[PDB]
This record gives sequence, C-alpha cells and structure tokens, in this order.
Amino acid sequence: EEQVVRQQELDNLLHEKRYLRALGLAISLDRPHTVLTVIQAIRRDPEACEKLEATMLRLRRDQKEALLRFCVTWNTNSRHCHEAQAVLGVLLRREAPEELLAYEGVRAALEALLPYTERHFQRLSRTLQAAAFLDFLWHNMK
Amino acid sequence: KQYLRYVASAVFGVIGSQKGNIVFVTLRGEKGRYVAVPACEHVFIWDLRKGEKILILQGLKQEVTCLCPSPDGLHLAVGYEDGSIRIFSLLSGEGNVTFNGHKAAITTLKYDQLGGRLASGSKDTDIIVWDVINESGLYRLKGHKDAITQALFLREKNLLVTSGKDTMVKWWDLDTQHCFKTMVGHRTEVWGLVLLSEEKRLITGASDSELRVWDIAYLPEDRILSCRKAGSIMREGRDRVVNLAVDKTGRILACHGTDSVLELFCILSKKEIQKKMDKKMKKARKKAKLHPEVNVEMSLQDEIQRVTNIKTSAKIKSFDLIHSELKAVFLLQNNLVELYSLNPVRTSRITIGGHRSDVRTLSFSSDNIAVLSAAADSIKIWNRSTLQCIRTMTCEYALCSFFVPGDRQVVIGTKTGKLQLYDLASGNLLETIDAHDGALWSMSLSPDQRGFVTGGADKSVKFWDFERLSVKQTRTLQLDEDVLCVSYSPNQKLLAVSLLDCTVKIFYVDTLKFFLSLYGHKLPVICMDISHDGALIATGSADRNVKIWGLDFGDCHKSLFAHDDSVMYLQFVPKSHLFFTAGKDHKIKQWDADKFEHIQTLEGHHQEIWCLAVSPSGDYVVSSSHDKSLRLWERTREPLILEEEREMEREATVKAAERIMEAIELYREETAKMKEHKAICKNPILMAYGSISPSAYVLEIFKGIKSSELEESLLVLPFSYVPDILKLFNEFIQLGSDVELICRCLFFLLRIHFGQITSNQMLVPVIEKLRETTISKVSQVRDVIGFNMAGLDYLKRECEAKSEVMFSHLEEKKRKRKKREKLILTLT
Amino acid sequence: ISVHKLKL
RNA sequence: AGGAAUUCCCAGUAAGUGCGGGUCAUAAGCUUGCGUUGAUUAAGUCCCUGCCCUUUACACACCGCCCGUCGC
Ligand SMILES: [Mg+2]
Ligand SMILES: [Mg+2]
Repeated sequence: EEQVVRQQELDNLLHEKRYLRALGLAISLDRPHTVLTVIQAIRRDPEACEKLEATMLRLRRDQKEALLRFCVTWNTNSRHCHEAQAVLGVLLRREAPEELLAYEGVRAALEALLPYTERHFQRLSRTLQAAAFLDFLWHNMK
Repeated sequence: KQYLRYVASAVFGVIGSQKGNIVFVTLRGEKGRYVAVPACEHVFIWDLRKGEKILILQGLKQEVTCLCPSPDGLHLAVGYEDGSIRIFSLLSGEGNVTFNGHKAAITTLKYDQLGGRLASGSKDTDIIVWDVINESGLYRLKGHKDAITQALFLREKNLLVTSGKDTMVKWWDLDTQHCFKTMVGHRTEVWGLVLLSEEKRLITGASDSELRVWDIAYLPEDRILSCRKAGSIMREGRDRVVNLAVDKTGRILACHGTDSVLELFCILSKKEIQKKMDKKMKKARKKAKLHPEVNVEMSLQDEIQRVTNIKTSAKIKSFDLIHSELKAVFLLQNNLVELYSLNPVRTSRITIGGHRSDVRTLSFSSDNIAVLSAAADSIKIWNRSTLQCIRTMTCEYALCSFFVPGDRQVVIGTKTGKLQLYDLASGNLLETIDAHDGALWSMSLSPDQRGFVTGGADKSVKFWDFERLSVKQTRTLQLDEDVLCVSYSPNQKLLAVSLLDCTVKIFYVDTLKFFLSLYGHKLPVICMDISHDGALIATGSADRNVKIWGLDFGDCHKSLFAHDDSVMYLQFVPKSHLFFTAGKDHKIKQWDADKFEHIQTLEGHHQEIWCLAVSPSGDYVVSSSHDKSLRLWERTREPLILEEEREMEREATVKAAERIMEAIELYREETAKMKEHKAICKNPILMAYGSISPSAYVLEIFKGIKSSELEESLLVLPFSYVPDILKLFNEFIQLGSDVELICRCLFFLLRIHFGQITSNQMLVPVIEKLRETTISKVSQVRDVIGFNMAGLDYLKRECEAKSEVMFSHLEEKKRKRKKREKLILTLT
Repeated sequence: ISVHKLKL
C-alpha cells in the first residue's frame, strides 16, 4: 500500500506540472526513465531551468547516489547526453572532490563516464568548426 | 427430400434469472405495483398484485447481467454479458440505442441525478461514461486492475468514485479524467459502496464481519477532498457482504450477506440526532444529580441504529427498497419474487409460473394441447397455446415420467424407488408403490394402451399393467448391471435395454430371451430411440458419438460426431427417420437417419440441456436446460436447403518535404490571426498536439523527419520559405533545445543557397542575428562538456593513486589486470 | 462410475 | 495489307536474304546448322500487377524498442 500511495502522489505532481517537486519522489521510487523525462521538461521551461541546481542541492545523499548512476546510462545515448551532462555539471561544481570519492559505485561509474564524454566533446568540436561558416557568409554579404 | 425449418416461438417457465438485479419501475403512476426482473437473455416486468407479465423486452442472443432504471422513469438501461448496453423505453417496449464500448460482462450501471450521463462498469478493468442524450461515449477510465464492483457520481463538483475487486477505492476528476486520490484501507474485495448523508459519508462492504465508514470534508498533501476513518459498525452475518444499497432520499441502509437474512440499518440525522443528543445530556445530568466527551462519543456510535431484520425463505440474490412504510422486494435462487412490508410481513408471492428447481423430465400429452413438466418437489401442466400452468402437484422427486393413454392421469418416477399417479382434475396422488429398490432411471409406454415398463438402479427390469387407477407387476427380468434406459419397439416383438457396461442388449418381449447385443461405445449409452418402422435404432453415449443400428441384424450404419459433449436425450420425429438430439454443448441438432446428415441447429438455450420432448404430431418441441427456462420450437412452412445453410454457418502518408511547407504555411496564418486578435483587444492541429506556440509546432515536424531523409527534403525545399525558416531557426538555437539537429539543418541550407542568399539585401539582418547566436550557443554547450572532462579526469587520477597504496603485491596486480581485460572476435 | 454423475 | 482483344522482344539483338545436312530420338509443304547485310529506344523507380526476404563481426561515423488476437 505504500508504493501506490507514493505512486498516487507522483501522478498528481506530474499532472500539476510541478516538475521540481516531482524530481525528488521519482528518484526515491527508483524511476530512471521518469526522471529523465522530468529533467527534459525542466530545461524546456525557462524559470525551472535556473532553479534546477538549487533543487539538486536539497536532495539527500542517497538520492544523489541514485541520480549519479542514472547519468551513466543517459550519457551513452547521443540524444540524451545534453541533460546528462547538465546534471553532472552540478555534481562536479557544487560537491567536494573528496566527497565524490565517498559515493558508492563511483569507481565503476567513473569508468563508463569518461569514454562517452570524449566522444561528445569531439562531436561538439566539429560543430564549432562548421559554425565558423556563418562568419564567412557575413563578409561576402552585400 | 425437402426439409423444413424449426423456429423458436416463445419462452416460458422462468420467473427470474439467478444472475442480475431486481428493480422497481414506475408504470401508469404506480411506483410499487410493477417490478422488472431479468431472465435468460430477456427482461420481464411483473404486476405483483395481479401476478401477470405486462410486457416483455426483446433480447439478442446474450444473457442480461445488470439493470438500471433512468431517473425520469421512461427508460431503463440493460446490460449484457457480451458488453453491449441497450436502453429500453418502458411505454413503447422497444429500445433503439446501442452502446458497445466494453469487451466483457457488464457488472453495473448507474445514472446521475439529471440523467444526461451514464456510467458503466465491466469485468474488464475499464469505466466508460456515456452521453445519454447525444447517444455517444465521452471518455474511458482505465485505472483499476480488476473487475469493477460499484461506480457512483458526485453531484457537487462532478466527481466519480469507483471500487473494484482489487483492494482499492479510486477517486476520479471527470473534468480532467485523472485519478487524484486512492484509498488502500481494506485487505480484501470491496463488494459494496454507497453514498449517504448528502455526500458526507462513505460506506464500504468487504469480506469481513465489520463494516467501515468514512467522513468526507471538502476543501502527501490531500487534494480536492479529505477522508478520515469515522468508525465501524458490526454485522450479524459472519460472511461476505453481497450487497449494500440505500433507498432513494431515504434513511434505510440495507446490508445483505450470503445467508438468507437481510439486515436493515436506520440513520439518525438533522433534528433527530440533535434531539437524541439533548436527551442523552439531560439523562447524564440526572445521573450526576443522583450521584461530556463520553456522551458525545456515545452519540457518534449511535448515529445509525439497527431496525429489525427481514428474513426470507431462501438465500437472496438481489433486492430493492422503496420508501413513501418500507416495501422491500427480493429475488432468490428459486425463481420466486417476494415482497415484505415493515415500518415484518410478507404481502405477496409470484411463485406460480415456474418450478423451484431444475426440470429433469418432460413429456407431452397424447393430444398436443397439454405439456407436462416435472422437477424436484413439483409437477406442473402447461397448455401449449395459452402457456399457463393448469395444475400443480407436490412430488417426492422427478427423473422419468410418461403420459398415460387416458387423458386424465399422469405417472412419474422418483429417485427413490417409488411410483406415483395423479389426476389432472382431482389433483391428488392415488397411491405410492415401492416399484424398485434403487433409483428408477427410465420408463416406457407400450403401443397398445395396456401396461408400461420400468427400469432403474436396481439391476432388475419390471413389467407393469394398469388396473380409480392402479398398477400391478406381471413379470420381472433380472440383469447383471443396472439399466440406464429402456426403449420399447413399436411392435410388441422387441425390447431394448442399456447397461453400465458399454453395451445395448435386445430381448424378446414374449419369452424374455437374448436376441442381439450392440457394442462399440467407449462410454455407456444414456439415450435411445427406435423409429416407427422399427428398422432403425439410434444410441447416444457419454462419448460424443451417436450410432445408428439396424434391428434385423444389428449392423451399424453410421457413427456421427454430433455434439461437443455428452448427448443427453434423443427422439425420432413420428412420421419419418429424423431424430432430435440434445447435449451439454448448449445446442439442439436434428439429423436424417437415412442420409446420415446434419440438417439444423437450434441455439436458444445458454446452459446444458437436461431433457427434450417432441409432440406426437411432431410440430412442437419443448426443451429444458440448467438455466431455469423452457423453450418452445415450431415447424414452419419455409423450406430448408442444406448447402445454403452450410454456407450460413461458414459466414457465422505525406512526404518529408511536403510536411515542412505545410508547417511553415500554418505558422504564417496563425501569426496574422494573433496579430488581429490583439488588435481587437485594444488551429485544431495546435490543440491536437497540446496547446503550444505555433513556432514550437514546426520544431517537432523537424524532429519527426527521419535522419536519412533529412538532406533531400531540405534540398527540395523552395527558396520562398528560406527567409522564414532562418528566422525560426534563430529562435530554436536561443532556447537551447535540440541544438545539434538544427545546426546540421542550418548549415546545409546556407551552403546550397550560398550564391542566392548573398544577393538579397533583406536577409542581411537575419544573418547578423544568426551569426551572434550560433557561435555563442555552440561554445556554451562545448564548454559545459569541456568542464566535465577536466573534473572527471581529476577523479580518475585520485582513484588510481589509491590503488598504488595497496600495491601479495603480485596477487593484487594480477587482480587489477584481470579486471581490465575484454574479449573481442578476431579472424586469425 | 455411477449414472448419477452422467444423467442426473 | 488485315478490327476488338492478346503474345513476344535489349546488341551482331529485331528484321531480310542464300547456301548445306537428314546425322540409331523428333523431323517431309517440315527440322536443324552455316554465313551475309544489320537497325530505333532504354542502362531506372515501386505508381498499378506481382515475387523473394526481414523487423533483435560494437574501428570512426550514423542510429537508438514494430503492433494486435486466441490458446496453454
Ligand atoms: Mg500486319
Ligand atoms: Mg534463311
């Protein structure tokens, strides 16, 4: 009876478009896909985007452990990497490096996070090289 | 060789089906006079005082499962086991609206107060709300995970509450079609649910003795409403709560268990509660003089009181209450409807018109007017045309019975070894004979009007003759096993018996000697019949086959599949070699013994068929089933041709480039319209995708394009739409969503139209905005990934630094190397 | 086996 | 100079012409070799008429879940 009560609350919060509050509960219920859809909905909305890092600090420790291992799977998909990297940015900047070593499964998670990150950085680098074509068109403009 | 069709004429012998619900109806301004009762595939309305059926409402091939009358009273909703919902106009008697959303048996129907909306519940875990006036279905709710027990509307804020066989109660907001609240209090099925006290209290019936109640207050945080456990009231019945119902605008709460007794509860409200509280407070003050929170708590427990409970003859299926004295109508397993009155006395019964149990034996009179049906503890005589019970007799039991050649008397067999005689006019039993030691299974009539033959569980078979009417035994034939059936030849020459071992043995009537034996059935033969000529005998067994044999030499002509289960009864038509058969497969079939062919199938009944009877003229056929009903079939003049009847049984987008321009065209039109709308102040596609900006709508169309088809769709795209898409692309980059797909799309257009874009001076401002946005956004996305690169590398070095500390060193190094070794396929 | 199961 | 319908055909191919043989089967107003002259259009799609398959070797790069019913 506990899950269905918790499940009932989650559906109400999603229906009310309260993604910031709904982020906490879906992590505790161990829903990776539902959280991923929530993160995408937050970034589309302007005001929710800036309050994302503020909310992530309010989470307790075990929610941060579960969310960190969610980022490993999301970073694998090129379509889902951007929000995965956005979450990882809050983890690295806010939280202390010695404390990151205290997480459980961080060693195994760190193995997979690096190789896909190098792929994404190279792909964005080539886009920057192509983006310089805008400058070339501007000088040839009449 | 032409054949004729048999058609089902009428249904009789049923008062009320065991499945369904009994409801009062309002006809001619008398609320309590008429009641509506469900039967097999049909629904009947009765007048209790007169005892006559006012009207019948037609059904179609499916059993009726639940009933609901409309609040106005002109209509009553009918639900079937298929899942179709049909609503009947009571005065006309014909219903012309069909609702077929559900895919399973319909459990319940309920109307709202006005009558504009209808809610349906089925065993499939769905709830559908229908627009009664518009004859359309509004929406479907799919929250529950088991069969639906009860569904009720709320008047005040348009809410629906439902309960199911699963242990949950779910609240629904009809405006948004969303389940906002769920109750998980119970441990078992929630069989009952009623609203009480102007939608301020909730009552549920479960599979336990206690009966719980909640109070509802209108406004994990609660939403819309909140409910608390008010308390519990006890039940005398220790079994499950079959039904909970509350009379309309009444103070009577009725609880019904599996036992026959029906429990009633009375609520105290308004001034009655206040007066009771004042009296209790004065009584407490008097006790204080002789010698509060407790008094208030005492008042809360006594808010609903127990009036005397009504008791019925047998267990109840469904009941209905009406309040002006309380009038309560009931339905039992016996097809018997009763009404009791209490402020208890039984005022009427409609027991006449149907047997109290399964009718096992069925016979016709020598003439065709009279029809005899007998069951456990009852015998009734039916007129074929009028279809009314002529006379009734009590009997010990009924298994076999024939109509004596005299039109006056009747004879039946019993499961006890007894035989009884009655007159139609006298209606009294003549005498009782201990004919057989065991149960008498079969009994046959001789062609000459003297005598009859009996066979039963006792291994002997006995011959009897008629002697005021009395019978005596001439001679008996003793066997090795019991006799399931006896079938006597049309001439006085041959007698046939069927035994427990799978063989039919024929004996000479005159000298009681063996003549033939018929074998080959895996299972014993239940039914037999011999044609009028006497050449053919047909035997049907518990195994599905039926066999035709010639009497002259005992040779089997044919073996037929016939039914899908055990065949129960067989009988030839009188004139020719055509016989009718019945089995547990809900069907009736007729066959041509000469051509070994299946002509017709009769599909009236809904349960296994116990017995069958055919008229001596052969025009009329009557059958009995496990469902408590009797059906009559009549031969018709219309000819039937076989292969036509055999045939009847056999019978029974837009391209990628094209999408883009339409998206752009839709964007242009809306912006002009929304410009005009604001000017006044001082489409369906948009709501189809949910209310979004017209600029946003084009973005998903770009997302919807497959990756392979991206480049040629842009290449095909004309230059007229190029200025607009560049403006729309500028909005997309600034939002920061789906940057890579737009950037890949953007850079492809610039290259292919590089020459043309430069010439046009109107596009100069656009490229200036694009130049600033594109590099600014791409750099930020790269920088975020770049910052993660540095951070992850530092954490990588710290973990490797820890590893060196442990470096037994060889074993640790081996474990580290073994961890980092992957396996790949390689063609050596 | 008994006839009660089969016919009754 | 042969209607309506219908059949066949992509390079030494369609079409015309001559000259031989009768070869252990088939072949007589037929059958098979050999040479000479030698073209028009087409090198691509699933729109109709259909045919054959599929929808669970981790370089880079790309891409990121086919659906429904009845039985056990
Ligand atoms: Mg020609
Ligand atoms: Mg030639």
